Amino acid sequence: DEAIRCTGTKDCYIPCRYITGCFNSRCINKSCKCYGCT
Repeated sequence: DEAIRCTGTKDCYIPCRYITGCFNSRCINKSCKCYGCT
């Protein structure tokens, strides 16, 4: 759709691990940001 957003930090892990696959992620302005793998 448009960007990726998150209900909160622990919700963001879902589309991060679904899209990016890797876990290391953060919510900013309700928007997910994955760094990639650790």
